[PDB]
Amino acid sequence: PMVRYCSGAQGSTLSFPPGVPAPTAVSQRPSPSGPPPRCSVPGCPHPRRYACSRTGQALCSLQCYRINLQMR
Amino acid sequence: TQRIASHSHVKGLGLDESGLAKQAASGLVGQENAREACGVIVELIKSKKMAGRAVLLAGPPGTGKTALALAIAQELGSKVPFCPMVGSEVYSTEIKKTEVLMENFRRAIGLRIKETKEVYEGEVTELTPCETENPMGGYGKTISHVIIGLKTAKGTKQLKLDPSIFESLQKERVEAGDVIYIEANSGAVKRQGRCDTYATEFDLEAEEYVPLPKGDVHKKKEIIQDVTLHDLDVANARPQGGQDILSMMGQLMKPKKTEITDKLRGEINKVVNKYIDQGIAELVPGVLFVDEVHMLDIECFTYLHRALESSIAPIVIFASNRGNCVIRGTEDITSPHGIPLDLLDRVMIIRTMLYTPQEMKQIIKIRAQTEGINISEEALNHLGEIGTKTTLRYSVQLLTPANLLAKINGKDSIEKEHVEEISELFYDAKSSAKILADQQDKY
Amino acid sequence: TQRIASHSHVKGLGLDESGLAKQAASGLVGQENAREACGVIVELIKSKKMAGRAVLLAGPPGTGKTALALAIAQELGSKVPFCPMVGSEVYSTEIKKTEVLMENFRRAIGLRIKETKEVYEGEVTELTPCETENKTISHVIIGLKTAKGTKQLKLDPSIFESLQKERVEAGDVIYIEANSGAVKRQGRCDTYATEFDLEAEEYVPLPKGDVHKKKEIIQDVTLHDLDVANARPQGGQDILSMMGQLMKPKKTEITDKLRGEINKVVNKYIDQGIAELVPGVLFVDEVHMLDIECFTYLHRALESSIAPIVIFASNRGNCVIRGTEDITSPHGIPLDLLDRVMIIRTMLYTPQEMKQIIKIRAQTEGINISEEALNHLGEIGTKTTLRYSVQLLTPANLLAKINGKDSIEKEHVEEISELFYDAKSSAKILADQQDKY
Amino acid sequence: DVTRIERIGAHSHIRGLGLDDALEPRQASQGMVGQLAARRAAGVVLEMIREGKIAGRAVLIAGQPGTGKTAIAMGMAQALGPDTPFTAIAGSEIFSLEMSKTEALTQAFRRSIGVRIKEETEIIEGEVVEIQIDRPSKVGKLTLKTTEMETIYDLGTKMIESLTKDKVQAGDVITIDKATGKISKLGRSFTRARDYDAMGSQTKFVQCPDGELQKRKEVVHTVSLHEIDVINSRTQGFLALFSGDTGEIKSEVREQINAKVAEWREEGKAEIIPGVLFIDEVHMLDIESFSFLNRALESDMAPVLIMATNRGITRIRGTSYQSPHGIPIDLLDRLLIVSTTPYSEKDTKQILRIRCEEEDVEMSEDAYTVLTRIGLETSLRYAIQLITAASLVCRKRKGTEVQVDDIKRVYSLFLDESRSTQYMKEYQDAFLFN
Amino acid sequence: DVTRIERIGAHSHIRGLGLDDALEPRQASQGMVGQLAARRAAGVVLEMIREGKIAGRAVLIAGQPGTGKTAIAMGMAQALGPDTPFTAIAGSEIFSLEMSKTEALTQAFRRSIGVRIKEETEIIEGEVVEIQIDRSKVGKLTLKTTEMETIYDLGTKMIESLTKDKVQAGDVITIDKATGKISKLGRSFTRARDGSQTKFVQCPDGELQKRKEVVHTVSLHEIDVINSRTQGFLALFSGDTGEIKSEVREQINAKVAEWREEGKAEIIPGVLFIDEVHMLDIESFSFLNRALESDMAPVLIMATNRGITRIRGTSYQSPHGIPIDLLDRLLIVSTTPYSEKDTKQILRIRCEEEDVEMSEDAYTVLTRIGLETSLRYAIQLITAASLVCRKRKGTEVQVDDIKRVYSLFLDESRSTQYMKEYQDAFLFN
Amino acid sequence: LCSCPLLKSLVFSSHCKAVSGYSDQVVHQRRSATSSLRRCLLTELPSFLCVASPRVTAVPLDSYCNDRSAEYERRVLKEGGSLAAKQCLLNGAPELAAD
Ligand SMILES: Nc1ncnc2c1ncn2[C@@H]1O[C@H](COP(=O)(O)OP(=O)(O)O)[C@@H](O)[C@H]1O
Ligand SMILES: Nc1ncnc2c1ncn2[C@@H]1O[C@H](COP(=O)(O)OP(=O)(O)O)[C@@H](O)[C@H]1O
Ligand SMILES: Nc1ncnc2c1ncn2[C@@H]1O[C@H](COP(=O)(O)OP(=O)(O)O)[C@@H](O)[C@H]1O
Ligand SMILES: Nc1ncnc2c1ncn2[C@@H]1O[C@H](COP(=O)(O)OP(=O)(O)O)[C@@H](O)[C@H]1O
Ligand SMILES: [Zn+2]
Repeated sequence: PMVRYCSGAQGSTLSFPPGVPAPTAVSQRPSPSGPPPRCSVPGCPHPRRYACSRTGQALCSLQCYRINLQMR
Repeated sequence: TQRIASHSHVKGLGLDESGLAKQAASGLVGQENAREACGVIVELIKSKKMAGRAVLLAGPPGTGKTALALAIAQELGSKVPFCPMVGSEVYSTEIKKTEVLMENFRRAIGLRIKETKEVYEGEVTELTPCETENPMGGYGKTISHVIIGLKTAKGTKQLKLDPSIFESLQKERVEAGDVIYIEANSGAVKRQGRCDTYATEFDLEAEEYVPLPKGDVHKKKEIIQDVTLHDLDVANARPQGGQDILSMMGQLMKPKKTEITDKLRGEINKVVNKYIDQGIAELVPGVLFVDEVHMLDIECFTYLHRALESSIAPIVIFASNRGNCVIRGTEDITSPHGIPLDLLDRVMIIRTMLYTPQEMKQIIKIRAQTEGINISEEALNHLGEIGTKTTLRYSVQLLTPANLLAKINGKDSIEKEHVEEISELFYDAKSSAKILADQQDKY
Repeated sequence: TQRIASHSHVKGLGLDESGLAKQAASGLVGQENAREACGVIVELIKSKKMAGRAVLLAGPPGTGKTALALAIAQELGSKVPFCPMVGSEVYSTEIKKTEVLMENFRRAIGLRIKETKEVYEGEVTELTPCETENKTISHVIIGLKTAKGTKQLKLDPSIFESLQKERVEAGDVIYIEANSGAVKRQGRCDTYATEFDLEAEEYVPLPKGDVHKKKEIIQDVTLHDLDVANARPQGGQDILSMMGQLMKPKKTEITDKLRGEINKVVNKYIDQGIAELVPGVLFVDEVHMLDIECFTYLHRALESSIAPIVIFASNRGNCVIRGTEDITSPHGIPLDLLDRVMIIRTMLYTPQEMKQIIKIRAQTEGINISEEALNHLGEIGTKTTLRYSVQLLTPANLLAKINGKDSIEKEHVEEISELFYDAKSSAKILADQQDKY
Repeated sequence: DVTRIERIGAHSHIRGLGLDDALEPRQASQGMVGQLAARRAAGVVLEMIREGKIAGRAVLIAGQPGTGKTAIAMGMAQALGPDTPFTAIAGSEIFSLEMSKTEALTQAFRRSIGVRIKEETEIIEGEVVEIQIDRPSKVGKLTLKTTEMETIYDLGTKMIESLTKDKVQAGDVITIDKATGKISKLGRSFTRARDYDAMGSQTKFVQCPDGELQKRKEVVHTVSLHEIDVINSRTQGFLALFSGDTGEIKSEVREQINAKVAEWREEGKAEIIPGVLFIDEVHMLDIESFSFLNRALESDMAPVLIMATNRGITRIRGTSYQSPHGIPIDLLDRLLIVSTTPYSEKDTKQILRIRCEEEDVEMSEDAYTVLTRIGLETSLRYAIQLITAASLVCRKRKGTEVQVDDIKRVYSLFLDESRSTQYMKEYQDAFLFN
Repeated sequence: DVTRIERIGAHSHIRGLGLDDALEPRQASQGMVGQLAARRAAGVVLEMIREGKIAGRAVLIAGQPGTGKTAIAMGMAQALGPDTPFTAIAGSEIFSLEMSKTEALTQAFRRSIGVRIKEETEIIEGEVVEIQIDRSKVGKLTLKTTEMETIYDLGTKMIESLTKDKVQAGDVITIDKATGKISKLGRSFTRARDGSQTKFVQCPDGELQKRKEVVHTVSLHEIDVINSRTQGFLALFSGDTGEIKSEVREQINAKVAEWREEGKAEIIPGVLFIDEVHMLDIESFSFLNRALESDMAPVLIMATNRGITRIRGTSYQSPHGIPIDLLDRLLIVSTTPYSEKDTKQILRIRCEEEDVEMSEDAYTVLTRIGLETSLRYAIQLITAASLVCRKRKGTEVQVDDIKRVYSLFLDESRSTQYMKEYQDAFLFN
Repeated sequence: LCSCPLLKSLVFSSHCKAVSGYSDQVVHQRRSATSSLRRCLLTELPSFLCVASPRVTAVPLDSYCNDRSAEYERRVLKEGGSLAAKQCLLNGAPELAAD
């Protein structure tokens, strides 16, 4: 029930008993999303600064926010 | 650009190959004896054969001994350290004068140590707990090594590390894509922060995004760091590590200059001797400068004897603009130049003399060309008459308002009417002093 | 062996039972009136019924005033506390000049205290904290195993904080006291040393005797040590006492309310009879260096009822008072304090009495000196000073060891006196070369 | 080409007092020349210090400026030996705004006395074979290898905490102390470290030890009474020694330290050795420190001290009356005075000849006439500086032998104090505060 | 037989100040002899302070050295009476590097003035026969006194306080119903049978639970330290407190004024006393004027032995060592020297106080010593004379023994005479 | 200083333990029982030192009040003070206490 760290001259070894849980889990970075988010009014589009609940759409600035709110 | 300094026009001594001093060199004219004497002094500094040598510079005010002393450092270069200190800084409330002078002696001398560094940095592509197969009845599972991936713009590299470091990787927060600092020699693992690539997924996140390091995964570079014996004495004086509660609270307390015992000085001398014997560290001597030496206390004058008799004392230069004066700290004691005869016998005195009117005109021309001001012939003659009448310094100060007023009037060059109006508005020190005598009853 | 001291050969005043002063006794000769005058002083200090008394010693430099002070210090014994002080010691940057003189009285007066302590010590077999709802520890359960027997006891969360402070683990021997509340750790028992071939902790054997033992401890402490203990909370079981224990111990002034409270609790201890108070003796050398302000406070200080006896030493005559810049007073002491102090007259030693001092010191240094060299050293001593002939003893012995002679000779004394210069001859030589100085 | 922390200096060339076994002074030895009287007296005080049976003594040295009063103190300082403690302090150094002057004097007296303590400890030194640790208290084993014998030991809780705190892995040569508990890693093995993990850490390598694994060593040390008093006064103040923040230590702690050190001497575990306290230009010291020094010197632990006085018949600082050597008659009569005879013409040539062997500068026979005359008219220190700068200009002319023209060049470059005063009289009216 | 902290001093031989209802001092009363006018004026000042209807008044005492005006001052302090504020300081004590001179003098004026506040609290006291605790935890104890017997139930906090300090059967203790601190006063004689055996206290009498009115006097400086520092007891007892801001002191003054306006508490003026004021700085000399011109100020008395002398800090020679600004601010009471007839009376009462038996020839010769020399020297002669008499084994002091002591100790004038002969050998004559 | 092991060894001074530079070099004598003097910068010798101790120790004073709330503030002040400050002083940080 006690984990055994055995370090020899040929190499290092860290052994765990079957009773203890496995401390290790394989972790790899997921594939990144290719397209960036864009603004609502599509003469603007830039990475989205904030999301709008009333219009339900993301906007960068209040300028385009007026056009989006007017269109909705 | 750089603000023009009064001494900024002095680039060095301008010595010849045979040792003689050229008449006009590095913006310095006249004073051949002083420039040659300092020319031997810099040979003593470069030779490093002697220590504790004290030079004295005496003469009337405005003779340029400060320009020569500052020219010494410019002629020597940036390799050897130079520490100008006025005598006014010797008096201090918290730190005693002897500790000030000692810390200056440690400030002059300095060291340079070359060191190589190996660092692994980059974005983490994958982290795997590599499992070798060695089933045993005593303990079921075995893990041989942990593989850590690293990605950089120049290339990607994987590393095989012992599982013991995975205990720290699990002890502190480590996420996919975290840029981390890992040194091979130290073996410690630090977390720099999240990569800038993942900052686009969230509109708001608490973690700051550091960019991915540009370069090879394994970076081994040799850098030479210069650290003075004074810096070593401060680092040895107070602990830098804040792991202790007393180090944290003491770090919260206000720092004050503390008197350093001679034992620490001796230990520094011993370890420095060891590193010099190893040849890894390079030791260079410093050049200590002192201005207004007549302002020192008699206790400092007597302390400079035991300070200079030591073999660790760097070369010290003195500047005294005063003649025979009463020694500070004693009412009835008078000594030439303002220094006691005991230290005055040990120091090497160098005499300086006032410039002739021609040298005044030449220095005025040098300062004019330095500040970028044009002077007409006749106005330069009248200005030389003004400087000869009062002082060179005042004639140097008269250059700026005539240039500004000349630009305002539209003339790109200074004229005799400009220096005449300036000389009429402004008053020289002696003229003002004479005017104060008539109205002194009203003052 | 013990290093030879200048006053080491003085064993006391050398007085008979009748109070008279013998010619040569206790390594002291001459000064019969001074020693006989101190014979009543030691009876006053030993009588203890009087306080606020100051005895000034007036005499030329080198007449043994300090030898009389230390002679009284050796005459009163080791039980009587004796505090030497120099006039230059009262100046301090941390505290005021008055606080030093006020603390020298508490440091002078000693106190003997008997303390009955109950001790619980032995091996710790088991230690567990109790858990109570607020996860707080209400009580502690710790068993104690000894060769005599095993007894389980309960401890407080503060004592548990001292144990966890000492990193106490099961299987170690600890020392626990009740009234003080402090906790000590002796170490790990020797029985467990065999399980590990290599261990950092040192092993001590298992103690013997009963776990709980009440014992009496007689300790001698000074009212100044008590005054500092009550002044600052250096010791204790508090975490703030540990932080202050880490802080620098700078000197601070003590309030008169704390001093009066000390007088109250010590008076209660005297009423209980458990504590025994003994008076001290305060000695002041180079009193002419003390400031007129220090004398001004000495007016009230000597007039105090609790002030221990103070002896002063003045080696100088009429001189300007420190700080007055104008008025000059006899013996550097103003007339106000000089009227209160009791003056003792000291006389210069005679040419016949000097040779006996030279012989006694020569025997104290372990040197064999012939009668001829003794008469010569006495002659030159009377020509200049006694201190000179006292200082010429050792180097002549060194020349005797170099030349192999078993005793000092007139050529050795002549060579040493030829090498060294007297103050008079040197001062005369400074006149001719004074222009070069 | 390598330059140490030490460089050539005025009093640094002296290797000792140059004395015979008879203590009679030799004319030229150990870098010192002339002044047979003060050399013999310095021999007396050196033999006295080496005897060390007497304590509480003061020796004073007086004479004209330039007679070598400091050269004698440095001569006995270098001739005393490394194992004997020596301390050189100045009157302006004991003056401090943090602590009192008398407290600084106590730090000087207690600082001069050295204490030598010997320690015998059994340590284990070998190359690690393997390291095993079991964590559930953690229990592990350590296997070591030496050429003579291979050993296996068991590790405890504190031992595993110490090794894991020191980051010790298999393949490193380490040193473990059984009684102390300290572990110090010397390095790694070449063959055991030849095959390493892909981390590739390159630091140091140490060959495998030979002989017995556990050996007994003796390490001797010396501790100052001031050091012990600061450590025990500050309550774990080990940092306050190098920091210098401690001050105004209570006298009771000092008394208890003196009694405990006396008990240590009675036990024989620790030994007490005398030390020297050198004071230069003591005439400027305040009279209060003199009155405290006269009575403070009477202590049994007070070491013998040596003071130097440049001038004579001068008033003491803080007093309006003059006294010989700026010292009160109590102290001046309390210590012995040793006068130094001014040097003659014959000795000056030899003093200037010492610089030939010390500085490795070849000097012509014709240079000693003019240089010796400059030594007669001016100060011998200015003569030595004339030798140094004369050698600099000689190197500038690339000559092996010194020429008189170079000495005339240096003499034209640098002026004497009297000459600077002469020009300062002509230009003195233009100078400030004439 | 045991030696108390106090021992016989110069001022300790007298207790109180003898006076009359008509303020006519007796020739010898309360140990003091002579100085009828001085004791009358000091009695007028004492009755003024006992009245306490005014504030901010100063009175000075003047006299030759050896007139004992300090002894009449300490005797006045003894006759002042308990439970009244009094402070004794010296002119040289106010100088300190830790605290400024103005903050020290003002600190003395704060310590002099005090406030009396009365409260009422319920406190239980008595012998505890039995205690029972069952583990929340519920327990009951029995409180028995000679008059009545009671039983009480405890809560959680009371059970914690009981388990903190273990109390056996039949132990006399004091339980506070406010804070909850249990303190054991002692153990009963009968119940303590069958340990340390430190003390034994009889069973208390009266009502078990009573409401007691506590009269507590606090000092303005004490309250100011408590409010300024986090812990005023550690600040005051530690001495680290200094340079306290004046705004907090002014706020405390306004709050005390509000307390007096409420009438729940009263303020009691204190008696400040200053010794050796002949040498003092003009900063304190000038600050005393405004400090007395303040609204609430204690009544002070200062002693100056010296006459006209130059004050410290200036080259001006002030009368009585004090500037005219402070001299005109207070009234001066001069003391006359002691008569020959009173000298022997002082010697006799010092023989009664010090328990010394001498003869009439001893009082006569010692009276001659009082005529030629100051009385203090004779008072110092008798003390050393008793011991020489003890060495002579005689039951009475003899003139020959007085001659032996007189040969052992010399007067300052005699030491000056010998110091004139040896003065050339002395340093810095 | 942490990035370079040599610059770290250049500063021996640490507030935790004592340091002494007494032994500059090591001299070893090889035999059946070997004796070799120590070297470099590492020396402590804590055993002989610290024997001296103060004679008396006093407990800090406490205030006694007539209400319950001041007993609450007194028990909190005396026992734990602030919890995170107590653990922060003992382990140096609260996250160092949980750590
Ligand atoms: N020979 C020179 N050539 C050019 N400028 C000079 C010369 N000597 C002095 N100066 C100028 O005079 C200014 C003041 O010099 P100052 O420091 O007063 O000289 P000193 O220290 O000799 O009195 C300096 O800023 C410098 O530029
Ligand atoms: N009566 C005496 N008998 C023996 N030794 C004496 C006597 N008087 C003085 N000495 C010695 O002379 C030395 C110097 O005395 P010192 O302390 O200078 O006297 P003072 O204190 O009066 O100046 C002392 O060490 C003391 O041992
Ligand atoms: N005995 C000696 N042997 C060799 N050189 C000496 C001797 N005495 C003095 N000197 C030289 O004289 C120079 C000046 O000596 P200095 O320090 O002025 O003597 P003092 O300290 O007596 O005034 C020193 O640089 C030193 O080299
Ligand atoms: N009324 C008195 N009755 C008896 N003795 C007195 C009286 N007043 C003063 N003394 C004596 O005077 C001595 C103290 O005098 P002190 O107060 O020092 O005089 P001064 O104030 O003039 O200096 C005491 O020892 C005391 O015996
Ligand atoms: Zn937009």
